[PDB]
Amino acid sequence: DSTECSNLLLQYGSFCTQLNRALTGIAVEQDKNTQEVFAQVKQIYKTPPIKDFGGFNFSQILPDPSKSKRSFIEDLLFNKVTNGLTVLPPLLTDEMIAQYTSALLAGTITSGWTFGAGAA
Amino acid sequence: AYTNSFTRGVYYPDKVFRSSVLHSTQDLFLPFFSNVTWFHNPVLPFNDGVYFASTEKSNIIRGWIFGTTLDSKTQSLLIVNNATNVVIKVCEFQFCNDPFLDVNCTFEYVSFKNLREFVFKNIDGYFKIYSKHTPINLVRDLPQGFSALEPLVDLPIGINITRFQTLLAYYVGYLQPRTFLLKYNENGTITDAVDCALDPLSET
Amino acid sequence: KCTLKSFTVEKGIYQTSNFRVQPTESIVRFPNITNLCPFGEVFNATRFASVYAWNRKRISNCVADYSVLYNSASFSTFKCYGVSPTKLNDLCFTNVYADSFVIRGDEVRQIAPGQTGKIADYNYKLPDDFTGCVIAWNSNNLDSKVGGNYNYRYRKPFERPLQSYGFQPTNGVGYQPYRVVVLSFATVCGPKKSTNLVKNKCVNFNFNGLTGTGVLTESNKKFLPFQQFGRDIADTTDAVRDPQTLEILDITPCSFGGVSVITPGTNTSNQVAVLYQGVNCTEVPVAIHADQLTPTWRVYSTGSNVFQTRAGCLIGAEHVNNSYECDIPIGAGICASYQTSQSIIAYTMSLGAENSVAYSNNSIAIPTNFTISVTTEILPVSMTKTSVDCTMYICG
Amino acid sequence: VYAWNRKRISNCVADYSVLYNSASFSTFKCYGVSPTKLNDLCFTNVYADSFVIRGDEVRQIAPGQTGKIADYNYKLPDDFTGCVIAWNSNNLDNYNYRYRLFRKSNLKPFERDISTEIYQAGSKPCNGVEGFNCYFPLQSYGFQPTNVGYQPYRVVVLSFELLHAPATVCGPKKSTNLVKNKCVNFNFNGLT
Amino acid sequence: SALGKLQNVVNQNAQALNTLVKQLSSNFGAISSVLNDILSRLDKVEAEVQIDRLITGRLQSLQTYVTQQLIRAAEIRASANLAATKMSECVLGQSKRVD
Amino acid sequence: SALGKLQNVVNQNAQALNTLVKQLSSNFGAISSVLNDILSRLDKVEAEVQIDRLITGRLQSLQTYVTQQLIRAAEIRASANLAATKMSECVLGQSKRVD
Ligand SMILES: *[C@@H]1O[C@H](CO)[C@@H](O[C@@H]2O[C@H](CO)[C@@H](O)[C@H](O)[C@H]2NC(C)=O)[C@H](O)[C@H]1NC(C)=O
Ligand SMILES: *[C@@H]1O[C@H](CO)[C@@H](O)[C@H](O)[C@H]1NC(C)=O
Ligand SMILES: *[C@@H]1O[C@H](CO)[C@@H](O)[C@H](O)[C@H]1NC(C)=O
Ligand SMILES: *[C@@H]1O[C@H](CO)[C@@H](O)[C@H](O)[C@H]1NC(C)=O
Ligand SMILES: *[C@@H]1O[C@H](CO)[C@@H](O)[C@H](O)[C@H]1NC(C)=O
Ligand SMILES: *[C@@H]1O[C@H](CO)[C@@H](O)[C@H](O)[C@H]1NC(C)=O
Ligand SMILES: *[C@@H]1O[C@H](CO)[C@@H](O)[C@H](O)[C@H]1NC(C)=O
Ligand SMILES: *[C@@H]1O[C@H](CO)[C@@H](O)[C@H](O)[C@H]1NC(C)=O
Ligand SMILES: *[C@@H]1O[C@H](CO)[C@@H](O)[C@H](O)[C@H]1NC(C)=O
Ligand SMILES: *[C@@H]1O[C@H](CO)[C@@H](O)[C@H](O)[C@H]1NC(C)=O
Ligand SMILES: *[C@@H]1O[C@H](CO)[C@@H](O)[C@H](O)[C@H]1NC(C)=O
Repeated sequence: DSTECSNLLLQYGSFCTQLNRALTGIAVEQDKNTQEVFAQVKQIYKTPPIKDFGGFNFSQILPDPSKSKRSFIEDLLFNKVTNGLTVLPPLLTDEMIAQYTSALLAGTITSGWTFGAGAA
Repeated sequence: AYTNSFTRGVYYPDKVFRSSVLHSTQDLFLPFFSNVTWFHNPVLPFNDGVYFASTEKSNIIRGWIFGTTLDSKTQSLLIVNNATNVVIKVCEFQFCNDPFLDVNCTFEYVSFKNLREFVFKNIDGYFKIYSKHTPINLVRDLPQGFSALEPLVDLPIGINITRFQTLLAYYVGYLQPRTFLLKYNENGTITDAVDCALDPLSET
Repeated sequence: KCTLKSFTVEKGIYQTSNFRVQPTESIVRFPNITNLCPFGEVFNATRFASVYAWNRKRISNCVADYSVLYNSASFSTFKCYGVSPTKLNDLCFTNVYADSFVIRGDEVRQIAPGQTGKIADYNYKLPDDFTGCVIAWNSNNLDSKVGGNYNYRYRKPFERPLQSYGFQPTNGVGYQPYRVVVLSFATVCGPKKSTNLVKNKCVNFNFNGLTGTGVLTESNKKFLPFQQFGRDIADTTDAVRDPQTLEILDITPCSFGGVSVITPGTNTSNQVAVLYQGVNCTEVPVAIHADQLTPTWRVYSTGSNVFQTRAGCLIGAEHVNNSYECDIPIGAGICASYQTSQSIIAYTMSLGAENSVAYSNNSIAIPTNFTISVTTEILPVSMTKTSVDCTMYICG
Repeated sequence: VYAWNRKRISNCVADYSVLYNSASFSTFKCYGVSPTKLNDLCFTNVYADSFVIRGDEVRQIAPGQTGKIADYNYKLPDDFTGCVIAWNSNNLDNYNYRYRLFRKSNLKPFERDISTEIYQAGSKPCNGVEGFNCYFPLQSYGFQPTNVGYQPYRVVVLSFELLHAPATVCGPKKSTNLVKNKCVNFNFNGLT
Repeated sequence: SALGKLQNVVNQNAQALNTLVKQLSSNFGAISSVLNDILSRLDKVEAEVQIDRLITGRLQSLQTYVTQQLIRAAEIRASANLAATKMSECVLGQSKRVD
Repeated sequence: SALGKLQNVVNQNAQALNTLVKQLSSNFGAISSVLNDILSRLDKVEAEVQIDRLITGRLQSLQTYVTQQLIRAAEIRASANLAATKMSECVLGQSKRVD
């Protein structure tokens, strides 16, 4: 915010704009990547109250209201990873990502591959 | 005769609070594990700047004289502790080399069981003093451990120095341009350091 | 429209400008004024030596209150050969040399710079181009005893000619000898200004020559007694000690962030909504044109509808408790859309319909029919092939 | 220097080589153009600004310079296109040559000011009459043959206008026939 | 609106060339951005100081374009390899690879 | 050490931003890196000659950062396309593709 400097900066033209245009393309792509990966599933499936999966025990990987919706293992993973310049929020919050991983997992347990090929 | 510096002689390089951080800086520093001359007075070169220490609890060591001649002609530092105060002057007399008992001045200023340690350097026309006082057990070599010296005094006096002497157990070592990594704790004190040139691990 | 260099805008969110909270006032802090220059004693003295042997002194980095010499109109004379006494109080003497006695004879005004005469060239020296000003007090008040210059010999200022002098003891500083507090150019420097201190407001600041802008705040940071300011991991200054009362302030950068305009396409409406990225809505009604200028722009600042979101302060859109597919994205689960009598709404996006699959240990669902489905997929395969003659582009 | 005189120059052929080759001139510094090239160009207006100063002051006549002349009498704009010309004029030496010694603030580029108010460097509110460090603002050079930086020097500044406006003062170059459809080198009014 | 991927490729090439042209209007700190002004107004030694500012700015303008075209071409190649793979596996065969 | 890939994304973003901030303090051959010094210590033409070095250095530093982020983003996109493919074939199906 020096005035004399900010006048001299005009002599260079479109450089302090194609920088913002380039970074904006990167910023939008990070929201696209997150949607390409997690948003496979069209409906938010959720597991039944009963847990009679033939002896298999998914309680470590399913959601838990005592753990945000994150599973027990998702809580390990979220603990083990640790100006003129601004950092912008993602479009999807961690609670929305956790609902997609829940929906994918609950479909997979209850309905095989069929929730990808059609209705579960 | 010689003794080891170990890791003594680090000092706060600037008047700045850095906390819970490692900071890298280049200055005139005493090199780690370098040799240090020991004495029980003689006249000594000042070089680029001095580290000084002594075993003291008595004020046998009344202070220092500094200059180019350090006598008889030209403006020269006299630094003294006389128990009434620490006292400083820049005079040019042919005054006595040991004016104490049987144990021009255009600037002037006033303010064993233990060791007292000091650093003297002279940069951009300012003469700068850093210091510490501590208990000791070993007296015949510098005690192995860590302690950062802090600024006392910072005087605009512009005088040239190449030589100095003690006013009558004491030690002298010389600063060199080196890069150090300094560990500032949560309360803004330096608590550890690495001399980056010392060995391949310190460099790493 | 100017951001996109066009009079048509398609549906989207466009960053157009940067919001930046302005410094509301300027603050200065320096240590308490002390160790003033002693030479005012020479101006207040009742006598001085003659121009053949004017006494002399030197400044010792003492505080030169030179603006007080602008008030020295109690002198019988004055002279200058450079900058004004206000400029001297705004500066410092590059050389220490200072007055202690009087000029006399034809050189009588040499208590001040800009003088001329024999004594003014040496034994009461005061150059015709010495970089300052001074007052002079006559033999009737300060420059001499009752013998005047006639008792002696005459033709920095008022300090160190051989001719027998003759300037009168009773005269003003032109006809009599003259003497005063004076000097000519780190040797002696002007007094440090200061102001009162403000907290929790964006200000411009100076502390001990550390300068910047920020919201100053009280803090618990434990500086050591000799430490005057503190630094960030990236070395930026972020805390300071107030030199007049030694408490530790914490310095916060004044709020800034991108301004983004949410719009439907200009076919649908000229209505828009505005997002201040990362700002907290209480910190708007501040700074740029969007608050300052017109009803039409400050409708998107100072009222209408205002809504804090995790992405920033959003203005001119209506919050809704329903949830929908994301039309225009904002951030942190928020989206906006134009809806029906019509306005822009803002809402939390919906991931999809909720469903519980009817699972049990002995139930299966089998399809009894099918549909063939034909689906489109599109991929780019090649760019426009280009060649640039760089000599023709660069040198024409 | 306070009554510095501007003459507009227009509707002519010119020859700047006559000026540049004259032995009369002690300086001929040009800004935004080279003195050799002036005879190839054509300008939308020319203005000549002229006054007398002491010889040492000539160095202040530049864009971005500082001092009493620039502060209180005559200053060039920061992108000035033109030439500064000066010479000793000892035959003029004389106490008529007023300049301004002090001002309430520095004057603007190509500004001019007749004001005669008593300014105050001492603390007294002198209110239009002189006294202890307060003074009448126009005073004059003591031009005498006894003076080198104090000697009288005559000054001219040529200011050139390069607008989209029509060509109006041209160097001594000659026009030719307006060829069409061929690949040609061309020059219209200095647009090569 | 279905062909947004293909129309985007055309738009990016147009904006890159139009930006590369518009930088010829910029001064880069020379007395003019038009090269014949410098060559007509200034004699040889003075002119080089101005021309080297324009050479420096125009060369950095062109290096910026070529670098972003190299990155943009690699993104299109990753799409062309996928399209070639979809043609071999989907058109010339029948694929069991889900979605 | 299990999550080294995700921790490296965090570290690379922080390292890049920290370096872009530290380059504010460099001289690039100018009289100072603190802009008010150049403005206050010098006459207008000398200040403008000195400031253009800081503008050049900071502008070159910022183009260096954005180019590095463009290349780093293409690497992350190539991994997001692999994760979208893994989810489609492995979670929503049963892939016969070895390893
Ligand atoms: C599913 O497995 C979990 C552990 O993976 C079982 O829960 C743990 O059971 C032991 C013994 O009762 C306890 O010490 C742990 O504290 C339990 N953990 C939690 C989080 O409760 C769970 O009981 C198993 N359920 C079924 C139906 O097999
Ligand atoms: C330096 O230190 C070594 C031991 O590290 C010692 O043997 C040697 O005598 C010392 N030399 C000098 C010149 O102090
Ligand atoms: C000791 O210092 C004080 C001032 O601190 C001084 O008055 C006194 O004369 C000094 N005495 C000697 C013997 O140095
Ligand atoms: C001042 O300088 C002279 C030599 O010029 C020297 O003899 C004298 O001792 C000095 N005075 C003081 C107070 O140091
Ligand atoms: C101080 O020493 C330098 C050389 O190191 C010399 O140029 C200078 O003249 C000396 N000044 C005095 C006052 O001795
Ligand atoms: C740091 O300061 C706190 C008080 O602020 C004190 O309680 C603590 O003991 C100090 N710790 C160290 C290591 O200095
Ligand atoms: C506006 O409407 C026209 C048809 O009336 C259409 O061709 C054009 O693409 C629309 N523009 C936008 C920005 O949607
Ligand atoms: C500054 O002076 C005031 C009294 O004028 C006093 O209250 C304050 O404590 C002083 N501060 C310092 C650091 O001396
Ligand atoms: C800043 O936002 C938070 C909620 O995100 C709120 O508690 C706080 O009061 C806001 N600050 C101001 C000054 O309104
Ligand atoms: C929206 O929900 C909030 C609580 O989240 C409630 O206070 C408010 O009245 C609701 N508004 C409408 C229009 O239903
Ligand atoms: C199967 O679906 C088609 C429409 O897709 C319908 O015409 C046909 O009658 C259906 N057959 C049965 C047996 O449901």
